[PDB]
Amino acid sequence: ANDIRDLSTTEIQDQEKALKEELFNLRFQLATGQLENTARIREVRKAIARMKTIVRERE
RNA sequence: GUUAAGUUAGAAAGGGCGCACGGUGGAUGCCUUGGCACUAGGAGCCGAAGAAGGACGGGACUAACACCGAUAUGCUUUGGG
Ligand SMILES: [Mg+2]
Ligand SMILES: [Mg+2]
Ligand SMILES: [Mg+2]
Ligand SMILES: [Mg+2]
Ligand SMILES: [Mg+2]
Ligand SMILES: [Mg+2]
Ligand SMILES: [Mg+2]
Ligand SMILES: [Mg+2]
Ligand SMILES: [Mg+2]
Ligand SMILES: [Mg+2]
Ligand SMILES: [Mg+2]
Ligand SMILES: [Mg+2]
Repeated sequence: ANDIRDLSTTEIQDQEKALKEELFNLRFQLATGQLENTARIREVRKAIARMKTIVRERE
């Protein structure tokens, strides 16, 4: 969280895009029946949410 | 022994009264999670910066309640523990 604030508000959105891709792939695997650990969904969702929070509060 | 005349018992297809043992049913007793009437203090409005009240959604599994809103069973920060 504090290490997120060290990024230059442009790599932040690259991180957001990468996380969104990972979340979509996780849901694809869960639907197909090939996801081993399901606790990753919450982690990725919360990571995206806090990226968005930090970007918004920087205005 | 037979005959005649006479007298009196017993019986239950079923039923009645008493008792014993069960079933059904939910009274009664005990209990309280919810109510009723007040007292002292606070507060007596919300909305175009979109209200009151809702619909649909968000969980690994999700029919309902509660919580939340595509940042959705939650995000940042300051304190407590
Ligand atoms: Mg008799
Ligand atoms: Mg007979
Ligand atoms: Mg008989
Ligand atoms: Mg009888
Ligand atoms: Mg009788
Ligand atoms: Mg009787
Ligand atoms: Mg009797
Ligand atoms: Mg009974
Ligand atoms: Mg009764
Ligand atoms: Mg009162
Ligand atoms: Mg179900
Ligand atoms: Mg949004």
